[PDB]
Amino acid sequence: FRERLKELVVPKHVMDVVDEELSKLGLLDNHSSEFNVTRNYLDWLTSIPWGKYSNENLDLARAQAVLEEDHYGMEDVKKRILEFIAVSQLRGSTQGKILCFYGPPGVGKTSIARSIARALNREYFRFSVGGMTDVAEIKGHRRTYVGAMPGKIIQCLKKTKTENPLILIDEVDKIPSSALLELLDPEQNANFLDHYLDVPVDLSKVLFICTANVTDTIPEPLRDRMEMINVSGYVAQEKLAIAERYLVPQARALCGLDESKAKLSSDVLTLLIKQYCRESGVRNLQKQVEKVLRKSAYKIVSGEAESVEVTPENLQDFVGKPVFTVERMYDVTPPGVVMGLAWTAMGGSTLFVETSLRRPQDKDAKGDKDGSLEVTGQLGEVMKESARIAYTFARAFLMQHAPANDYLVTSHIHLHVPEGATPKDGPSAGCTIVTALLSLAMGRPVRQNLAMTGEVSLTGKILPVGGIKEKTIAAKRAGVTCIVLPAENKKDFYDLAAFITEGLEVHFVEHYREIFDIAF
Amino acid sequence: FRERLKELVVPKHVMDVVDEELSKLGLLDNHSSEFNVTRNYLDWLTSIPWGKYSNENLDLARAQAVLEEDHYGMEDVKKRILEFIAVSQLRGSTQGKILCFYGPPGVGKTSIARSIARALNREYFRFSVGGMTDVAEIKGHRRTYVGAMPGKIIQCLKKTKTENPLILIDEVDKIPSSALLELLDPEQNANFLDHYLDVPVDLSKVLFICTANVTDTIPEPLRDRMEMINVSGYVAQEKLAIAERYLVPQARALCGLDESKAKLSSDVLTLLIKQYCRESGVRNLQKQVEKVLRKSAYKIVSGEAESVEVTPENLQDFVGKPVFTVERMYDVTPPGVVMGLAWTAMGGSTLFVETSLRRPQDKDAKGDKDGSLEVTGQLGEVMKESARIAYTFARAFLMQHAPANDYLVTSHIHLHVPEGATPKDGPSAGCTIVTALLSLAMGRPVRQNLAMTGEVSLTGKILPVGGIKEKTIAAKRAGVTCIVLPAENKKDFYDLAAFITEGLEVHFVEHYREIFDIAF
Amino acid sequence: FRERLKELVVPKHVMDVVDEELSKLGLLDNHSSEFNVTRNYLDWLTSIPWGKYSNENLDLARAQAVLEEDHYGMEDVKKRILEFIAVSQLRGSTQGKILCFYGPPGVGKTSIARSIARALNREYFRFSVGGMTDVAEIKGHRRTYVGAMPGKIIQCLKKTKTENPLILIDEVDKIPSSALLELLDPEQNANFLDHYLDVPVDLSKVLFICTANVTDTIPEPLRDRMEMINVSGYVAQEKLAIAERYLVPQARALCGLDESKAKLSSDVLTLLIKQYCRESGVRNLQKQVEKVLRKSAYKIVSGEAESVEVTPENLQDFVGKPVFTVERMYDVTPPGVVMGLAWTAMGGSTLFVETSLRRPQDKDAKGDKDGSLEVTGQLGEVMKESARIAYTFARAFLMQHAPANDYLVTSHIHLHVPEGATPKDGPSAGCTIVTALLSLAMGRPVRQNLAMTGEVSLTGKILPVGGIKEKTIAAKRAGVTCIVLPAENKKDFYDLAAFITEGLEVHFVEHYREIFDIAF
Ligand SMILES: Nc1ncnc2c1ncn2[C@@H]1O[C@H](COP(=O)(O)OP(=O)(O)O)[C@@H](O)[C@H]1O
Ligand SMILES: Nc1ncnc2c1ncn2[C@@H]1O[C@H](COP(=O)(O)OP(=O)(O)O)[C@@H](O)[C@H]1O
Ligand SMILES: Nc1ncnc2c1ncn2[C@@H]1O[C@H](COP(=O)(O)OP(=O)(O)O)[C@@H](O)[C@H]1O
Repeated sequence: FRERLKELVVPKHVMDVVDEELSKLGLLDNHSSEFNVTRNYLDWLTSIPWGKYSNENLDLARAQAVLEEDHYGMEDVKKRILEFIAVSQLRGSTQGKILCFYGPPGVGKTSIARSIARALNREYFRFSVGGMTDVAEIKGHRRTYVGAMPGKIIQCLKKTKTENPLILIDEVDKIPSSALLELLDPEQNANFLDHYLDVPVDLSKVLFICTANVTDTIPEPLRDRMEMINVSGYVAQEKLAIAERYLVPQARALCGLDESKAKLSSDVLTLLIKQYCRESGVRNLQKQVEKVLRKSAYKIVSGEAESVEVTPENLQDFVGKPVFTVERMYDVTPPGVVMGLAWTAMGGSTLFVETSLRRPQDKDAKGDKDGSLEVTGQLGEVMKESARIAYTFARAFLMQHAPANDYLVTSHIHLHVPEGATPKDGPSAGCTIVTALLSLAMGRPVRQNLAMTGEVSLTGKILPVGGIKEKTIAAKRAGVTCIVLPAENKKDFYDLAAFITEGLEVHFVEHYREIFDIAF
Repeated sequence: FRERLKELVVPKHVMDVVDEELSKLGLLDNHSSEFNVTRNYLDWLTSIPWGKYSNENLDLARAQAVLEEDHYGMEDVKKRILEFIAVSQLRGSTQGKILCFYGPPGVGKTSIARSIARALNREYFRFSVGGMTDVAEIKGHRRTYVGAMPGKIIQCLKKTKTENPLILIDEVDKIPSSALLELLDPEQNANFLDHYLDVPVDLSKVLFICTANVTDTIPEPLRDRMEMINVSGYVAQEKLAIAERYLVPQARALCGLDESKAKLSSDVLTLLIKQYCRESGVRNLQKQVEKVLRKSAYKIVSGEAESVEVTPENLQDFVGKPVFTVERMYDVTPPGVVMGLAWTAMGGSTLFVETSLRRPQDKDAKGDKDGSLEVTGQLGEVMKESARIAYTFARAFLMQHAPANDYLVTSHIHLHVPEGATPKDGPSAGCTIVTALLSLAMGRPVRQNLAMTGEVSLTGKILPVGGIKEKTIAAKRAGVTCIVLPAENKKDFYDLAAFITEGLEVHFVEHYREIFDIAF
Repeated sequence: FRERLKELVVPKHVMDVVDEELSKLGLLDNHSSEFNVTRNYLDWLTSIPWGKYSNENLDLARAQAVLEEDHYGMEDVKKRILEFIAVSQLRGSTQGKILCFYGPPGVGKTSIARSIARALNREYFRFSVGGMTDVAEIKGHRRTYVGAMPGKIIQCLKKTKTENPLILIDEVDKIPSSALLELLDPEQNANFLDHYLDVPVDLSKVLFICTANVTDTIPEPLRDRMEMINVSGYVAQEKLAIAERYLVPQARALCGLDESKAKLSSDVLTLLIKQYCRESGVRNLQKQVEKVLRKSAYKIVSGEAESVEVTPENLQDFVGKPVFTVERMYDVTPPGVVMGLAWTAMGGSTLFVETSLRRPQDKDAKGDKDGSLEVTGQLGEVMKESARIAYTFARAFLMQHAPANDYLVTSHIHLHVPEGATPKDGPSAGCTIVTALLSLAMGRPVRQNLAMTGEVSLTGKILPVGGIKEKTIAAKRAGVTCIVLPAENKKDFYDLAAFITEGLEVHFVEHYREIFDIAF
C-alpha cells in the first residue's frame, strides 16, 4: 500500500524496514514462497496505525452521564474513570493506565468495561488468558514456522486500527506470565516487539482493563504493576433495581417482545431473586428472566394469549416450583453448631461449623487420659494450625470460666469447618471454631441469628479479617440480625451503603471475652 | 466460476480480497507452484456461500407435529425448540442459539438433532470431537502447510450451502478447547477467521447443538456459555414404546423385512428389555433387536421357514439364554448392607454399601482402645472426608439412641462403598453409610426394598442431592418399592411423569432420625 | 551490509567467520530459505557493537552530583560507585564489576541503578530471571533451530549498541543458575559462546547489577562472584524526606498539576506514613500519594474548586478512614507473650510469641508425669530443635532460680511462634521463647515496651544474630523503647544513623541471666 503508509506518522526504523521490504518485493519473482512471505509481512507492517489515535471524550459531565445511565452502582469504578478523565485533561496527550476489576462472577465487570470504552470514545478489544498456555498467542512467533500469525495483539491493532484500543484481558487470575509482564509494564511498554514482527510497537497509551474473581492468584509480577478495584455483589434490593432497569428490558429486546406484552412485577422479580437464585451476581437471575420471556414469547406466537402478565400466582407455569425453598441449613442451631461468614471465590457465604463428640466421655480419669480433636473440611497447613490454636484457647478459656467443666480437656471431638472459603480467609473461622467448641462443651446453643467472623490467637485477641462487604452481603441474604466483627474492621463496615446495614446489630470486639458475652 | 461469485449476494469485504487474489491467479498461467493451489484458494471461497440463509419454517403447529412424530418423550428438548421457533418468528429474522443436551448413552440426542434440523428446515451437519486433539481439524491449516484442509466449519458451509445449518458437535464432554470456545462464543462469533481462509464468516445464525454424557467434564468457559438441557433415561414401558414404534421399524428397514415378513411381539420385547439389557438407554436394546432381525432374515432367505414370528419360547432359538437372570446383587440383605442409589456417568444405578468386621471383638481391653474403620472403594479425598463424617455421626447417634451398645465406638470395621457414582455425586451415599454402620452395629437388616439417598451432616441434617430422575428410574428398575429422599428434593420428585413414580412409596426427610425410624 | 564494519573494530577471529559466511552466501542463489537464513545470521552478527565504548563520564564530582541529586540515602551504594569510578579512572578502561543489591521491596533497588547508568553515561538495560525456568531465554539457540533469535544479551547489544551496557538482572532470588554463573564469571566473562553466535562474545567490560530481597536463596555458586551491598528500609523521618523531595513532585508531575494548585502538608505526609502504610519501603506510599493527587486533579478539572490544600482534617475525604489504627497487637502484654523483633523477607517486623497451658495443672498429683510442649507456627527442623533447646533451658533456669516452682517441668504448654521470620533467622527467637515460657510459669508479664532477640543454647549463652538494622527499624516503627541484643552486635548497632538509634535504650547481653534481670 501507499496511502496507508503516507497518511500515518511512522518512525525512521519502520521506514527503513518497509523500504527493504519493497526492495525485496522488487527482487523476487511471482509464484514463490519467498514472495508470499515478503508480501504478507508487508501487509502486516502496513496495516498498523502509527500515530493514528481516536479523539477521546473528555467532558466530565458527559462521561458521568454516560457511565451512570447504563449501569447501576459500581461507584468506585465510576470515580476511578472520572479521575482518569480529569488527569488526561490536565495533561496534554492520552494516559493509558492499567486497571483490574476483581469480584464475584456476574456483577458487571465486562459490561462496565464496554461502557468505559463507550464513554472514552476509544475503540475496544478483549481476549481471555484463562485458557492460554502459549507465549505465542501474545507475542507471536517468527515467520519461519509454517503456521504464522501475530499473537492477538497485532491481531488486535489490526482489527481495531487505533493507537489506544482499551484492551480487556479477561480472567487474569486463571492463567505465559512472561509475555503478560512484557505487555503490562510502564517501562517495558513503549517497545513491545512481538516475535512475528521484528519492529517494536508502541502501546504505552492503551489502557488495559483486567478481570478476576480473586486477587490472591494473579501472579505478583503482574499484581504489583496493576491497580486493583473491587466490584462487589448486590443485595436483594439492588438485584431488583438492576433487574427492573436493565435485565428485563434487554431480555425483552432479545426475545423480540415489548413492555406492552410481557409484564414482570416487582413481586415476581423478588420471588425470583429470593427463591430461584442463590449467587451474589445477576447471572442466574438473568437466566431465569430469559426463560420467563421465552415462554412468554411462545405463549404469544402460539396464541394462548395476546398479552402475558407474570404474577406470583402464575409464576410456576413459566419457570416452575422454587428451587431454593429454605433460607439457611439450620433454623435454630443445636449446641455444637455456629454460623460463620466465609469469603469464597464467588462472594460470601454463611457456612456452619459443626462439632460433635466422637467417643463416650464415660471416664473418671484414672490417669492422664488426654482429649483429642479430629478435623475435616480439606484443611491446609495454615488452617490446621489455626484449628489447633483455636482448640487450645477454647481449652484455656473454659479452664477459667468454669473450672468444674472438664469437657473440652478429657473428651474426643470431631470438628467440621465446611470447604467454602479461600486460603487467605481460611483462618478467619477462628472465633467460630472457638464458639462451636465452647457451645458443645457447655451444652448451650448460640444466640439464634448470630453470625461471626474474625481471627483468634492463643491469648484470645481478635485479629482483623478481609472481605467485610461480601461477608455482610452474605449474612444479609441469609437472614441474619446480629453480627460480630473484629473492632479493627469498623472502617470497612461503616463505609457500606445504608442498604446493607439496615437491621444488622453489629458488635465490634477486641477480645473473645466479648464474643462469649454476646453469644450467650 | 465468476458466475458463481457474481450470483452470490454481497460479500463485499471478502470480494475486495477476492479480486485482489483472483485477478492475480488468473494472471498467472498453469504449471505454477503457486497458481495450481491458488486456484483452490479461489474455488473454496467461491463454494462457500455468503448471503443465502435457507428458508426456515416458523409454523408452530407443523413444527410440533413433526417433532412429536419421530421421537418419543424428550419434551424438554421439544419445548425448548418450540420456544426457539416462536422467538425466531417474533424477531423478523433467524437468530441462532447454542444448546447442549446431556444424558446417559442411548437416549436419542443425535437422532433428535436430526429431527430438529428437518423440523426447522435448516440444513444438517454433525461431527465428533471425542478424541480430537489438534486444532488442525476444528479450524483448518494455512497455505504454508503441505496439506490443504479448511477445517470442519468451512467444510459444513460447503456441504450445506447455507449460513444456518444447525451444526451438531458430539461428545463435547470428551475433548483443543480454545477453538471450540472461539466457535461457540457470541463474543468471538460474528467473525470466525479460519486458517485456510483469512476471511471472517457470520456464524451468529447457525444453531449449535452439543451432546455430552456428563456436564461436569465440559470445561467451564463452555459450560457457562452453552444452555444445558437434560435428556433423561427411559422407564420400562417407555423403552417398550420406543422399541415398538421406532427400533423394530428401523431394524426392519435395515434388514429388508416387513410386518408380515418378520414380526416381534410386545411380550417378547418386554422379556428382552428385562432379561437381556441393563442400561438406561436403548442402545443395547436396539442391538438385540437388530441381531434377532438378522437371524430372522437368515432363516427366511435360506427358506428354513416362512412368515417368521418371534415368540418368548422360540426367542432362545435367536439369542439364547438370558444375560441378567437376577434383578440385583441381593434380594434379602444381611446385616450391614444397604441399597443406595447412585448417579453414574451411565445414568442412574443401584449399588450396595457393605460393612464387615475386621478384627475379633472379644477383649477386656485395658486402656479402652479406639475403634477403627477401613474404607475401600477407590475414593477421592472428598469421599474420604464424607465417610469420616458419616462414621462420626453413626457413632454419635448410637451413643445416645442405644447407650449400652459399644459396637461402633470400640470395634474394627471395614466399609466398602462400591464405585459407580460421579465425583460430584460422591458424598451422596452418606445416609446409606450411616445406615450400613448402624444396621451392622445393631445386628438387624434394613427393610427389604429400601433404597435411599441423601447427604448427611455431622449433626445429622439430610442435605439435598442431584440426579433424582435417574436415581428414581434406577430404583424403579431394581424392584425398589420405598425410596427415601431429602425433603428439599420434592421439587425434583413430584414433577416426574405419572408412570415413573407409579408404584413407589416415597419418604421425604430432613434429619436422619426419620431415616432411622423408616429403615428400622 | 558492510558499511557497518567499514568503520568498526572487529577481532581477527570473528573476521574469518564473517568472511567465510559472506563467501558461502555469495555462492548460493537468492529467493531461497537458506539465503534468508544466512542473511539473518549475518545481520545478527553485524547488528552488535564490537569496539565502540560509550564515552563514560569520569568526573568524580559530576557523578557524585548526579547521584546525590536524585536519591536520598543509600550511602553504601553511592560510596561504592564513587570508588568504582575512581578505579575506572586509575585504569585505562574498566572491567564492569559484578554487584548485587538486597533489601526489602520498595527501597530503590532499581531507580538507583538507572541513576548509576546516568552517572556513568552508559545506557540502561534490564531483565528478570525470577519467573523464568529455562536457560533458553539467556543462552539462545543454535543455527540448526527451526527459527530462532539469540540470547538476551544479544537483544541488549542490539538495543544499546555499545560494548559496556550496564544491564540489570532482577529477582535473582526466584530462579539455569549455572548459566547465570557462566555469564557472571570473570575468567569466562570474555567468552559467552551463545549457540546463535559461534564466535566468543566478550563481556569483560559491562557491569552487571542484580537485585534481591534476601541473600540466602541466591545459590552459593552465584553468590561467590557477587559483591553484596545492602539497601535497607527507612524510618518515619526518612520516609517523610523522600516523600517531600521525590514522591510528591514525581506524582504531581505524573498527574499534570503544579505546586500551587495541589500541596500536601508535612502533617498529612506523616499521617500517610504512620497510618495508611505498614511497610519498610515507600512502595505503598507512592500509591497513597498519587491517589490523593488524582482525586485532587478530579476536584480541579471538574470545577469543584480552583485550588486544593490537603490537610490532616480533610484527608479522609481524599483517601478514607485510617487503615492501620493499631501500632501492634498488644499495648500491654499478658503473662506469656513477648515481642519478638523478627527479620522477614519483607523487612523487619515485630512478632509476638504466646504460651497458653493447654491442659489443667492436676494439683501436684503423686505421679512423675513429665510436662510437654506443643508448638505451632509452621516451623522447620532447625526451629523445632531450637524450641526444644529453649524449653530445656527454661526448665533448668526455673529449677535453679525458683526450685519450689513446678510449672514448666510438670505442665503441658502450647507455644506459638508467629510464622513471619526467614529460615536462617528462625533461631533468633530463642530468648523470646525463654522469656515467654518463664513469664507464663512465674505468672507475671514482661516489661511493657521491651523487645528482644538473640540465639540461646542449653547453658543459656546468647549467640549473635543478623538483620540488626531491619530489626531496629521495625522496633522503632512498633513504638518500642527498650531493645535487648546479643553483646556481639554492637558493631552494627552503633554504626547506625542517629535517626534510628535515638529513642531506644539498648541492653547488650551475653547470658540469659541479664535478659531475666531486665525483663523482670
Ligand atoms: N450494575 C449493573 N447494571 C447493569 N447491568 C448489570 C449490572 N451488574 C450486572 N449486570 C448485568 O449482568 C450480566 C453479567 O455479565 P458480565 O458482567 O459480563 O459477567 P462478568 O462480571 O463475569 O464479566 C451482564 O449482562 C450485565 O448486563
Ligand atoms: N425417545 C426416542 N424416540 C425414538 N427413538 C429413540 C428414542 N430414544 C432413542 N432412540 C433411538 O436410539 C438411537 C439413538 O442413539 P443416540 O442418541 O445416537 O445415542 P447417544 O444418546 O449416545 O447419542 C436411535 O436409533 C434412536 O432412534
Ligand atoms: N532512597 C530513595 N530515594 C529516592 N527515591 C526513592 C528512594 N527509595 C524509593 N524511591 C522511589 O520509590 C520507588 C521505588 O520503586 P522501586 O525502586 O522500583 O522498587 P524496588 O526498590 O523493589 O526496585 C521509585 O519510584 C523511587 O523513585
